[PDB]
Amino acid sequence: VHRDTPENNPETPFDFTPENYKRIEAIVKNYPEGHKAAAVLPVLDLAQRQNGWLPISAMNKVAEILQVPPMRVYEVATFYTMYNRKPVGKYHIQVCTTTPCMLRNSDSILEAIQKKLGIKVGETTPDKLFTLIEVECLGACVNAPMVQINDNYYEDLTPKDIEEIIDELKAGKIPKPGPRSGRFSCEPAGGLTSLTEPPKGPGFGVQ
Amino acid sequence: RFRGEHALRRYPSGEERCIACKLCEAVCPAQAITIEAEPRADGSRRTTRYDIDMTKCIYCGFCQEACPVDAIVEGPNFEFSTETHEELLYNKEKLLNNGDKWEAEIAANIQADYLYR
Amino acid sequence: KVDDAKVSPPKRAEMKTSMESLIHHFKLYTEGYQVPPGATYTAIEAPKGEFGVY
Amino acid sequence: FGSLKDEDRIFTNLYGRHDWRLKGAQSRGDWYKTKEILLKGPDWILGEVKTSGLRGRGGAGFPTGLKWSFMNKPSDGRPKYLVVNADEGEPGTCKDREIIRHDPHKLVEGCLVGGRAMGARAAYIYIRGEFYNEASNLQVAIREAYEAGLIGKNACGSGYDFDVFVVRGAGAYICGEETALIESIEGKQGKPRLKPPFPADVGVFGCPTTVANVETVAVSPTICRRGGAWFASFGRERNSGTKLFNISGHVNNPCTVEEEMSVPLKELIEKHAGGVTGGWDNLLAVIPGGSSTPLIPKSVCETVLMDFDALIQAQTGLGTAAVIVMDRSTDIVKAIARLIEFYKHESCGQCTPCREGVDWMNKVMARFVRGDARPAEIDSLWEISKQIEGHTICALGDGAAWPVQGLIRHFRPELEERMQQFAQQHQ
Amino acid sequence: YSTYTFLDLNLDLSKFRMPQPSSGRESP
Amino acid sequence: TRPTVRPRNDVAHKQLSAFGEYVAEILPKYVQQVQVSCFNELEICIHPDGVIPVLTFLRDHSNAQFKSLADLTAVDIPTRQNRFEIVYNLLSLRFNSRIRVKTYTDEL
Amino acid sequence: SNLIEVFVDGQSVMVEPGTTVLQACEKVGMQIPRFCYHERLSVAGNCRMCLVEIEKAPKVVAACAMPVMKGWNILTNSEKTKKAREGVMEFLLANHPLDCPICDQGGECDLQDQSMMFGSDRSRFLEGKRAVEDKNIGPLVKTIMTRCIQCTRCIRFASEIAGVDDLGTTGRGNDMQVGTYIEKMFMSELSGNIIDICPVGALTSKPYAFTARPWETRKTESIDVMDAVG
Ligand SMILES: Cc1cc2nc3c(=O)[nH]c(=O)nc-3n(C[C@H](O)[C@H](O)[C@H](O)COP(=O)(O)O)c2cc1C
Ligand code: SF4
Ligand code: SF4
Ligand code: SF4
Ligand code: SF4
Ligand code: SF4
Ligand code: FES
Ligand code: FES
Repeated sequence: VHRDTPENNPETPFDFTPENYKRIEAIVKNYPEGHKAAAVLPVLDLAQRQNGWLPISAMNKVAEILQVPPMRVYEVATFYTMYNRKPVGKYHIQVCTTTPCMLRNSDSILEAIQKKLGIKVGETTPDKLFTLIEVECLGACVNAPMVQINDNYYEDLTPKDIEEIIDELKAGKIPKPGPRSGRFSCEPAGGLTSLTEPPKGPGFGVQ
Repeated sequence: RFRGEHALRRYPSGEERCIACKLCEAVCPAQAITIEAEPRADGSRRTTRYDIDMTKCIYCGFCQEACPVDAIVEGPNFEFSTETHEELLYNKEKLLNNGDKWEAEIAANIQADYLYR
Repeated sequence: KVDDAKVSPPKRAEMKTSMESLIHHFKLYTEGYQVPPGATYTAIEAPKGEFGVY
Repeated sequence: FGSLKDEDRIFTNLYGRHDWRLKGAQSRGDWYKTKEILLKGPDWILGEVKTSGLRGRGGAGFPTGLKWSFMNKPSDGRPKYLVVNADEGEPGTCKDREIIRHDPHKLVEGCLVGGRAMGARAAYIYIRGEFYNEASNLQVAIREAYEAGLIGKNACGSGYDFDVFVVRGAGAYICGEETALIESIEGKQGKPRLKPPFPADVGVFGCPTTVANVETVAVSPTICRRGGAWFASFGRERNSGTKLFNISGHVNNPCTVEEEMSVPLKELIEKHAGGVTGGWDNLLAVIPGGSSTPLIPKSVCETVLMDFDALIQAQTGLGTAAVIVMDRSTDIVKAIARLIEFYKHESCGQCTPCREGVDWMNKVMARFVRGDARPAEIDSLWEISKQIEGHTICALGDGAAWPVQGLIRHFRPELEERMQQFAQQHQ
Repeated sequence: YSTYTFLDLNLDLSKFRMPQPSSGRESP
Repeated sequence: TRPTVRPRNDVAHKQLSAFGEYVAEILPKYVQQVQVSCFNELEICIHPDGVIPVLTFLRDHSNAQFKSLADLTAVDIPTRQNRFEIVYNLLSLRFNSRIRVKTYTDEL
Repeated sequence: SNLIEVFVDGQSVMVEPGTTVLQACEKVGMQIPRFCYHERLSVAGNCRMCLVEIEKAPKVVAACAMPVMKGWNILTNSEKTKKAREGVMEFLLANHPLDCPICDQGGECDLQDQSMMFGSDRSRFLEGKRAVEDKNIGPLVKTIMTRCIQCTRCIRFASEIAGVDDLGTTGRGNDMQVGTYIEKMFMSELSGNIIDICPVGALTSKPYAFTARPWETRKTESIDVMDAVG
């Protein structure tokens, strides 16, 4: 990846749905006045949402709304990760690979995708709907080599049932973003019971 | 390790190995050397005037030892002694030939000597 | 050579790859060492007699 | 420490998990006595936590009890806020997001009951947007209560009540420091400031803020609701309380459990539930911290209780409150590089020691593992790690070397023989 | 679960019920 | 520090403190400053009056011989307001030492 | 009446309540080496080439931005400080490619008049060196960004004095460039004046580009008349 734009969509053009100009009333409402000047983190991302990846005319647009010189935007979109500057697919999938996720062999829930899905890492599927990456520090390491799709996460996975989670998704079916097997909440099991109680008859530190 | 008449080598297919970094000029005790660079057409830099006076040069071995790109080299031939002081001053395009007349002499000395220094 | 390399140049293997070996070969062939102030004298036995430097 | 435990009863600091997720009257535990607390003078709450004296869950020392009764004693011209990390930076932490997922009703109270001590004005939280689903629901949890009139602007019974404004990040480590979060709450790029401006309670949004953590403001109401004399239960005269551990990477059923201090790792790892790898003969090479502590071998760790200062007795302590271990097949040298390959991607990059100083290691760590050019390097690579300490602004550097600093400690030969394994191979 | 549609979440109950803000100025 | 750094020697620096202490003692009409060069040599700052006088004391004595005159020289410094300088330099054959005698001046 | 006494290297000196170490330790005639600090601009902390060593405390502070309290003993020269200033300026020579024959600042640069006097001796790396790519701004500023010790002294200057806000910092980790994200050329008055700022040879002047090194010239003071202020 490179962080310079070869004049793709200087005028794409792009604009916000008039249903969205009534929320930006609420966002700025959060902050104090005169310092407002950056709501950019939601406002720039909401724009990703309306589109699904933001071209360079998206980066220039919000400046006209927020009156900041639009190198005080192109910067912020090149720092964080979640934003996607280049185009993407219909599903942008993550394989957590880190010390804990390595110990439970995240490579299991990783490759055997190339033999199933039939594409390399970091490359979108030849059409659209699929691409592949990996990231670090999200959610739980208490689960198996958990996997993220787009807005959800599939905890406690295995090579056997993830064959489905993709393949049932290719059909258009969405299989329950939770730790499908084992314990549903990631329970202690070993003192899970506890018998919840009211707080021991309060009136305690009334003094 | 002998010292004597000067040269300017060039690599295989020739680059005029000198980059005009203005050093063999600035360590020179006698101040013989004179160098004027100016950017060559492509944009790689080279020289224009390079003149070793052959009367002032005191034969140090300070201009063989400061050149990082390893161009300028004291030859081992005592061919000298012409009859007019209008002459011994050298230009650039006297040197190169005088250093392409024998490179079978030079290119086989350094590879004896360069392992010591 | 003396080892400490502020007063000695480096070889032609070293000045030609790593970094630190220019800035002490390229400031060592314009200005010199930095040798502290204060006066000396010295002497030797040269074949015909002594030799000074003050 | 008493009986060398750390037990778990139904008497704990967390109310419920599988019982009731949605809103209500806080059917039993929560939202119990309020108007009596807030109506009494604010500094009554201040120092009333000292009966516990929570060290804090932010991965460090510095008991939470001091900094709130610390400066922000007075007030002059400019409002005070609350910024409470919800974020997780450390690999394998996972302690967070379980608090929020099934029981949000606690923390909105935790601020309101907590924020009164600060004398603060508004309430910000912060969450890595990488959690889209669970974090999305807090707003409901806010609404499902706040809409009933439980919070703001007088609610309830006082003249002081104020709401909580969620926000989100993207590729953050930013919770990796305070004095970064309060910067990227603003919308700059996030390069954490210098630590002593005016430390984090003077230079702030426009005006003084305090950066708390999750279970530092979560358990405060219930420890001011009852307290005691049970506030100090387990742990020695120094560290006291019961925090959460979340086991990961080899076990029978890695899962959270509430466990009090001074618990030895040899019964704790085996329990909750099993040890499923070899309880022994699996060599039990262990990491006390999540990423912030180096290895321990089979030595006194297993009898070493999890009390903080008990760990400073060993070569490293851990405030992160997480556990990752190993048994046999995992090659540590192979399994520590992808802890370092992580650091290289999460660093700001201002400072000259951090940037350009971590890669010098990360570029060489792929020599050892692969196996490759000769020793005497190890002796240098130690000095590099010894050379980044006071030299970086944030802790990410001070949290950069320890894994490598403490790998060269505790395992000499595993490297020495591998450099041979490729040496003999070359031959 | 709702991939787009942060709207009413942001603009329905929040929009009317986030008072005032005063927030001051900061003109600058 | 040892390998490349010139090893010092103290004994030579103790005595040439003493023996030069007291030639500010017995000719105070003349000598206006004295010191010890870190390499164990002495510099006696002397008014221009004594030149023939001081040497003559250094010329013979049983505690300071200094028979061998080695090097006379000069230095010329602007912005010293008295331009030039002399430096006499004398070796005492019995006692193995060098003691230099600095005397300023002008042109006129 | 409103001043502090603080001992620099065992010598007392007076300082107004709220001058930093560096403005004190200048009063007695020393330069803590400098990279990101500069008078006329603002101050940030990202060089880490001034580490003074305070007396009786295990940490080592930084003498750019931090006040000076009732008298410390500000110890410049010891075996502790000299353990740092040697250990930073071997880092920022990790990537600094092998120019100086031809880097047109090659006679003044500050990877040169520091790193002989202060700091290291030889190098241990041994392989590496990212090389990024340049671009252009205008027909004055010539830009090779392969160098960039990244003081960020060209950036705090745009948003500062000459009010044109353009230049930026794009990236994360070992890789961040400086020059502008889009293709905008950056042109104004006083913004041909950058090329005093940048301490190494990243930004060097166009018309002068290659003509002479700066040990040969002759500085004869003068006055410029095209206009009022002279
Ligand atoms: C790499 C890194 C990641 C961090 N991640 C978090 C985090 O996810 N959540 C958090 O509260 N603090 C995190 N911190 C530490 C912050 O300093 C901490 O939140 C802050 O000091 C608040 O502490 P307190 O509220 O317990 O007093 C992180 C620090 C580092 C270096
Ligand atoms: S040879 Fe070395 S010194 Fe002589 S010009 Fe070419 S580069 Fe400069
Ligand atoms: S030969 Fe001796 S004198 Fe002639 S230039 Fe080289 S060094 Fe100076
Ligand atoms: S370490 Fe240096 S660079 Fe990495 S984040 Fe902390 S400060 Fe920014
Ligand atoms: S630019 Fe600065 S550092 Fe790079 S070579 Fe020329 S002088 Fe040495
Ligand atoms: S120009 Fe060179 S030095 Fe000046 S800022 Fe950009 S990179 Fe850093
Ligand atoms: S870091 Fe891999 S899942 Fe938490
Ligand atoms: S000089 Fe120290 S911060 Fe730049």
